[PDB]
Amino acid sequence: LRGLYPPLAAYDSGWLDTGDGHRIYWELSGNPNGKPAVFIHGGPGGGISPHHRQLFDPERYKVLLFDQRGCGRSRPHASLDNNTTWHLVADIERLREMAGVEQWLVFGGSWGSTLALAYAQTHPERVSEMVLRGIFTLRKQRLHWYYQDGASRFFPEKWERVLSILSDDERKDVIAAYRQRLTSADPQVQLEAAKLWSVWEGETVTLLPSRESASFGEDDFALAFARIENHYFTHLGFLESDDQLLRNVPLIRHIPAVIVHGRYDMACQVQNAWDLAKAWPEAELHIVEGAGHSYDEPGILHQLMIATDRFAG
Ligand SMILES: CNCC(=O)c1nnc(C(C)(C)C)o1
Repeated sequence: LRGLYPPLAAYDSGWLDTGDGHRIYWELSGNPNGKPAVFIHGGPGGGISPHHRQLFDPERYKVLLFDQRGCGRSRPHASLDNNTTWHLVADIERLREMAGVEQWLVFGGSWGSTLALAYAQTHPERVSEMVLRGIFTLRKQRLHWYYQDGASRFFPEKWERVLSILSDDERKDVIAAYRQRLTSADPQVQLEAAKLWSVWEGETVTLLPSRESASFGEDDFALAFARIENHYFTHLGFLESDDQLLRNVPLIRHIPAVIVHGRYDMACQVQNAWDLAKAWPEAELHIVEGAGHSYDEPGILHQLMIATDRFAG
């Protein structure tokens, strides 16, 4: 099974001012002359990690990675002002011009696949190929499954904790209920809800439980992760339609793509990958048996490495 390339430092980085109150962190890694690529992290509000650099051949790829508005090293931290899908799409173009790339490969998993599609459908001309994982299209059915009733039936003992702070009436709409707490004037109230919401996801993203899931509880990370995720979901990803992303696939069918999705991905159901593949015949679909949601699930990682090497030779 293929694994990550060895660790390496970014050869350059900085902060880009959006002009509307955001200074977003970015970093360039790999080969300054290599094939251009951009990494879209998940969440939203997930942030990048040094390991994401190791997802591409160090000598064949010029990888630009960045923290989306409000998370990671991007300032202001946990900010919900001017934080929408369309601003992020704008930011990607901005970052593209700066790095001086004419066209690049878009790599994105989970929310990253969502923003990748929105971006690709908005600027088809700028995408050479796409490597998508754990498809998430933001349909209400997708949000209901993960935050109202669905995954809850596979992890009832964990879902009981998420509901613990809610009154019986609030339980009918968990997203809305958490939205109030996450936007409370009391930071202690915000953090309590933020931790619960983040750990729920941290513990259901892998096939088997891992200690790693506890890092989703760190105050600063949890706070921005929850606020931003909940923000985007509260507004249905800022899409015109429930199925806008599937409805506009015609605009990118001509683009080479690979779709990797764990059979037992509990955050995003395989159904999403199947629906996408049905509308996108050209795309190469890979349903990884025995795998969960996370990019580092042995079987999912294997297909991603093979996918990136393939597009680079
Ligand atoms: C509903 N939130 C799922 C999501 O977009 C997400 N959370 N973590 C990830 C990565 C696997 C990309 C780290 O994606």
